[PDB]
Amino acid sequence: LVRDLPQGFSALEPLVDLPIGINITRFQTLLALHRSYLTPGDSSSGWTA
Amino acid sequence: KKFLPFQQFGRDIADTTDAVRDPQTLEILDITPCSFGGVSVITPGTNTSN
Ligand SMILES: *[C@@H]1O[C@H](CO)[C@@H](O)[C@H](O)[C@H]1NC(C)=O
Ligand SMILES: *[C@@H]1O[C@H](CO)[C@@H](O)[C@H](O)[C@H]1NC(C)=O
Repeated sequence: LVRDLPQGFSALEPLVDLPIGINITRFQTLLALHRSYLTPGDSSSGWTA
Repeated sequence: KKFLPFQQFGRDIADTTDAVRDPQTLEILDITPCSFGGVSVITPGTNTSN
């Protein structure tokens, strides 16, 4: 029942260290398309707006 | 003590490592300094006795 970031403290344990050795300046987020790009529904085709 | 999967060493209040994880086995064991203390010597007086 909290829309935004909750109030509290949770520590982030390390997950992984990649020796990628590359240069990073920008990033993007990958999303899952449940609806159809060919035929967009009027509503409810996606996930609750 | 329980070590998180990324954790290897342990510490207390100084640089010396209190606990440690073996490389060969995941088990962790703590370290304590080899015994030390001041040897104070008592005597009743060399005049009185040896
Ligand atoms: C990374 O690329 C930027 C250009 O987008 C450049 O200015 C920067 O020097 C590069 N850094 C490294 C470590 O290659
Ligand atoms: C030890 O002390 C006594 C006095 O208490 C003295 O008479 C005696 O000569 C002393 N002995 C030595 C070896 O110093």
